[PDB]
Amino acid sequence: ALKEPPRDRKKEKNIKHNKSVSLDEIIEIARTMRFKSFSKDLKGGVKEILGTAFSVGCQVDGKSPKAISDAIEAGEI
Amino acid sequence: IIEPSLKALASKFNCDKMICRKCYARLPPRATNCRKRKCGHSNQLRPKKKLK
Amino acid sequence: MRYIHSEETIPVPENLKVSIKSRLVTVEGPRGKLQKDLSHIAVNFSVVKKGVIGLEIHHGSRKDVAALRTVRTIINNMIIGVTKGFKYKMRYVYAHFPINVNVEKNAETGCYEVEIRNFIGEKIVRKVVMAPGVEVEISKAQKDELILSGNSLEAVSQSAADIQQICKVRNKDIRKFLDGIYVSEKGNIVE
Amino acid sequence: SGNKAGYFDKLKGLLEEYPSIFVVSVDNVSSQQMHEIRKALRGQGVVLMGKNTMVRRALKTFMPDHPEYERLLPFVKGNVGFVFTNGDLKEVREKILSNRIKAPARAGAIAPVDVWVPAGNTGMEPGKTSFFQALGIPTKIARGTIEITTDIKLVEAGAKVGPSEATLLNMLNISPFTYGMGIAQVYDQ
RNA sequence: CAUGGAAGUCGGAAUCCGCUAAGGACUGUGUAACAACUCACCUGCCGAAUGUACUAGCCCUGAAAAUGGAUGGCGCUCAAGC
Ligand SMILES: [Zn+2]
Repeated sequence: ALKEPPRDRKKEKNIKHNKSVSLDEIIEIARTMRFKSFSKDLKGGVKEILGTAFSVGCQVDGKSPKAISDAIEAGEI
Repeated sequence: IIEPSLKALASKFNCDKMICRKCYARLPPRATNCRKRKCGHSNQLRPKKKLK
Repeated sequence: MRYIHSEETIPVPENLKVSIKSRLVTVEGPRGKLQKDLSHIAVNFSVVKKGVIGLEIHHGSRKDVAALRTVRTIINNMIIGVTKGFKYKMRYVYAHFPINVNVEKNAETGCYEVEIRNFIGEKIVRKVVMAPGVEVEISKAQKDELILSGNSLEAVSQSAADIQQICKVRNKDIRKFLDGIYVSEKGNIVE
Repeated sequence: SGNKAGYFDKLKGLLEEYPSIFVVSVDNVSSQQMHEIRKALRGQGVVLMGKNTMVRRALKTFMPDHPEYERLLPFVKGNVGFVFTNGDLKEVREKILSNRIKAPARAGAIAPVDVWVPAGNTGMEPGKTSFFQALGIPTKIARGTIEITTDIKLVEAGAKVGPSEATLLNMLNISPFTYGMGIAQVYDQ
């Protein structure tokens, strides 16, 4: 849902990789709906899973989705 | 026509074989060396051509 | 490189009797009796325990030791055959011409004989005689089955191969003409 | 063998901290079954099984930390697991016994007890009657539903289930297999 | 992303994490599309070895000519050969 502008028709025939989105609590806010469906010890595990889930988006700017999840330095909630 | 299972049974005896490249002998499917002596137990084998 | 000692063992169930003399094995049990001659192999037979048979070879070569395992399974087959028998099955595979068989009874001796007619529409009547001790039956469980049974694996199997080898197509593509009689299952009479 | 090293320190560390150890004999149980009991027991206790520790617990017996470890050496034979927990014996006696699945047959599975289909209405589409005719079961279609007028024996107890019947057992929701955790004797209880 | 429909398996481009001892955004089969199935991987039984690539001794294949035929002959097999 956090995608670049509109997904206009007749434009997805070619490559549609222009879906870069920012990496912040906005993605973390969306994680509360799942609420760690499979264990994960509350949202702490889910945040790492949800953070690295959007591996195609490559997070924001220099930072990468894998590095943020791998680095256990963010707050639990 | 032939029932599919029966045709599979018959094919085991005259379709699924290996063929030596030196003396045209029939070999088992998993063979690695020809068993005949006139070719020197050569190891140049190829599958039997399928029907199509 | 010659190996000093190679040994194998064969268990014997408490149902039959076995006696060995001058490398001549006699096995007798509930379903009959069989004999085999092993005078061509240098083996030392012995009785390890109350129900275990032992055999061994001393100072044998690589080629000589190879035959040790061949002997062990042959004698075990004899024990199984006299207590459980053997049973083979065959099927008919034809495209256009039906295959007709006639398993006539004993021909004044113990041998059975099987007559095969109308193979790929030929006028030959072709006849094969089974080895003694083998009985051939037409199955009633379902269509197009031949059932062979007996006591010895060597006689049952060789007779079965005789039937398969006699139905051959010549001067034709054998990938297209799959006509013939083939073996499909091997097992024992009991269980 | 990076994971191999991680097993050695893990086993010795966990055995000493928990005074109570419970052994579980699980065999031929679906992997998913261990997932739910792991999730149910996620808060308290961790279950972990691996290959037999031929010398790995015997090393723990040599030093005098627990003279009772060498008494438990012969009890391990095969496919037996251990549970590390701090709870009471009574509460863990039946804690891991939950969620016994109803395993279907696998085309030849030995039925321990004779299986019978009680008289009733299947209620499914009558296009499947070819499956019933394979066993020659007398079936009458009523209101578009296949009805078994008289009970017909499927397979005798201890006998192999027919491949057509084994597939037929899936849609009838009846099978002889029920898979669950097995409890072995622990600490001479 | 693709889309009357493609849920690993028309096709185009990336290959992370939970739980574990282990199961891949998968090597095939297969569904209109799911499924089912296979492989990969791990576990139970056993009891001491196993895999791939190279070097050189004897032996074998490569080894087809005209009167009948020559390790000198007979013959020789843990040799009467090397
Ligand atoms: Zn060859």
